[PDB]
Amino acid sequence: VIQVKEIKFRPGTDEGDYQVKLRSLIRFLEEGDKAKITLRFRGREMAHQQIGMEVLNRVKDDLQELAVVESFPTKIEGRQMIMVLAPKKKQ
Repeated sequence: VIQVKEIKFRPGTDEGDYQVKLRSLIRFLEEGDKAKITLRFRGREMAHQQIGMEVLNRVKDDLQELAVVESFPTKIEGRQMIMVLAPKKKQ
């Protein structure tokens, strides 16, 4: 079956650091797992308007090829926000 593995994208994870581990996150998805992004804000229940949805959204948008995301969640639970990412579903 499809497993849950995970990646994180903290703030201060931009292109450099970031898309290196977008490569890591391909890898997760491409094993045939459902790769769960966890944001972990320096922040709160509304940390950001920046932190999350640059990253997350560009992770989707770059990975969009292979993966898509289940939801663009933008409901933070705690000081951290799960964007859930899956294999792109065959219709």
